[PDB]
Amino acid sequence: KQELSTSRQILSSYEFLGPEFEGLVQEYTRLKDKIKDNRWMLQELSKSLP
Amino acid sequence: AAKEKLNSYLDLAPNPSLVKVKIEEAKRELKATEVELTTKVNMMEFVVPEPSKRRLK
Repeated sequence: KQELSTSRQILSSYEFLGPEFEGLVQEYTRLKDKIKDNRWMLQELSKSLP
Repeated sequence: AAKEKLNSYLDLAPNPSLVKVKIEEAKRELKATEVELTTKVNMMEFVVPEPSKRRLK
C-alpha cells in the first residue's frame, strides 16, 4: 500500500507535460525498439559463416 | 502496473526540444545499422567449381 502510493505520486509529475510529450515518448520508444531488433539480426548472421 | 508505466519515461529529459534531438539521433543510428546489414548480404555470390551437388570438408 505504501509502494503504490509513492509510484502514483511520481507518475502524476510526467502526466502533467501533455499529450504531445506522450507522442514523442511513444516515437522514441518505437525507434529504440527497431534499433534493438536490427542489432539483434546482424549478430545472428555472423555466427552462420561456415 | 504503476512501476512499468514510470520506466518508459526515464531516458527522456522532461524537455520536448531535447527529446526531438534524441529522436533524430536514434533515426541516424537506425540508417547505419541497415547499411551494414545490406553489405553482408551481397558478398555472398561467386565462390566456383565443382563439388557435387552434395559435400564435408
